[PDB]
Amino acid sequence: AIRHANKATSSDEIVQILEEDGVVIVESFLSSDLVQKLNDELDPHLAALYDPVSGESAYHPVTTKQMNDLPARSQTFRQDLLNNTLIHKVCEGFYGPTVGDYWMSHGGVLERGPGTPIQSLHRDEAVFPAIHSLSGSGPPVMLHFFIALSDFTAENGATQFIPGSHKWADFNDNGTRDQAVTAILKAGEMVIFTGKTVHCGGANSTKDSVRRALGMNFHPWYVTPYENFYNTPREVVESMTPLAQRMIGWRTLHPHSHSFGWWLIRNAEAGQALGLKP
Amino acid sequence: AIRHANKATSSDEIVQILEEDGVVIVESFLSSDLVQKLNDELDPHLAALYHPVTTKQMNDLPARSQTFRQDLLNNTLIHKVCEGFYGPTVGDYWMSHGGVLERGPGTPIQSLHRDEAVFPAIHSLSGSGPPVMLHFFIALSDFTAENGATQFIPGSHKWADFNDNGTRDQAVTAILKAGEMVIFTGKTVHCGGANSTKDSVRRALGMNFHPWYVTPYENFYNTPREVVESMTPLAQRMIGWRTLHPHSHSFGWWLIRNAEAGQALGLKP
Ligand SMILES: [Fe+3]
Ligand SMILES: [Fe+3]
Repeated sequence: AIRHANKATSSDEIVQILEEDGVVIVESFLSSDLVQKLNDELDPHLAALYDPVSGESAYHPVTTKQMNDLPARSQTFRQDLLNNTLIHKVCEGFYGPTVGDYWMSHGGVLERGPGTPIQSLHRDEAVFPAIHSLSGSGPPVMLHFFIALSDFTAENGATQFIPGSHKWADFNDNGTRDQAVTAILKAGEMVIFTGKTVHCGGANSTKDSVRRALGMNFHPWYVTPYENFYNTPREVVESMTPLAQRMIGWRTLHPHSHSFGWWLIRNAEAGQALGLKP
Repeated sequence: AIRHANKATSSDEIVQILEEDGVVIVESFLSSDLVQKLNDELDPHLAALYHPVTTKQMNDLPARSQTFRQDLLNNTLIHKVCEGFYGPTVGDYWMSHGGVLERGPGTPIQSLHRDEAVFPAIHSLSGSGPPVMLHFFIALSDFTAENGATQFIPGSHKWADFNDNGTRDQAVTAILKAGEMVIFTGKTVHCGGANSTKDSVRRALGMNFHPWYVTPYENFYNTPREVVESMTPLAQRMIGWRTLHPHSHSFGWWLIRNAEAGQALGLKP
């Protein structure tokens, strides 16, 4: 009951489906070559965090991996995803008039292989109780772009959603499990959802298949990003476009409310104060 | 100067350069992907290592890095060079020390020193001494004269009096890209450079090998058994978990009850 219908569809209708249902499925979002390039850049970094041989150390049953600080690690994430026209058109439409500017809070590759337990139904914006307590009347905060780096089946745990749960008057009700619809995704096939939408990841019943995803969680300008990107090497930041630099917090935000800017250095543009080109 | 040699140069020729000069440079000995795997595996444990300090280390690598456990400890070129360096009378060898070295801005220049100085009985024999230390110095980052690339004095390994450490103008800098290696003897005069640059850390991976009869500096018995059992028997011998087979005492050395030690401690034959 999640409408995909997102190839010839305009983004304004994508924003409309996001407003009505709280979740939308974008078909054919990433080219299969883009998925292969992303998986190739991402594999070494993941393999180097998780050594299969371990002398107990932390622990052996590894049903789950995930990784962030993507801009330092992946060029294709650095350029293609952070500058993607559809992500930004949907971001501008979702935040709308009163917000104005936005930046990325969290960019992560998530992997759950065989034996992964099913998740509880929840809302990510529960991490901000002052916003969460307003329930469905609250302002837009989190926007989540979930790219499928592998097939997304009900059998390896396709993520489930409850459409319309972003409008509920009481967010202490996370709904029930018979209200959840699974999101089947094949190649790039992104799914977009709000931080107010009830959802849960599925169980990986398979003995053999690993679910892999790339989550891009965006914030309005006034909400603190989860990730700090200042240890990113300066040459990597200087290779990025100013839009992508603003996404990772190296440029000032421009809310229309406070038109003169936010996240400034001596009331001046920040990245320019620390060596980036104007 | 120092002689670069790789690609079509066979390890027999690198051993010959090592005998004549005491130092040699193997170009692009590690692939950039291998350097990337090494830096990724080493960065988290370098960050957790404990006035800002400019000198930084790590050892007990086999417990810490898979790429060192498998690729580096089993590298064919290093073992060919080891067999050629110790030669017939020795027979067997093992690694004494495996370390990551990090020196960034503010690193003072080092004195010319000859590492085998830690062994007065061998060091007193000067250039007539037996081969003891073999140092494989892999570049995990660029080595520039700007960031303090190590300097060497070619031929200083065969001098008749090791109380003479030479002087600074006899030293040749070893310029390396990431992944390039420099091999040198424990009898060769050398010194690290000063890193004047305010923004750049120089990082290296040194593997110091010994003949079978010289005690390794590193003790690897606290290494968890699961990583040791994941290693090849050659790599296990490199870290002291298997007995050596010197040509001198062919029955074996470093045994448990006159039997092979690794089998004696629960390892597979
Ligand atoms: Fe969630
Ligand atoms: Fe030295």
